[PDB]
Amino acid sequence: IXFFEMQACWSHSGVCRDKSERNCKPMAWTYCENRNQKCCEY
Repeated sequence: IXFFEMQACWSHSGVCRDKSERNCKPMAWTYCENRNQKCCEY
């Protein structure tokens, strides 16, 4: 139900940075709670 079977950005070990960042490494199998923030590794 939705798109895929991703996990929580805080459930594993990630962070939510600004989508307009220049130094953000987007990680899969996980998403952010905000609709304007991406779940990056660090």
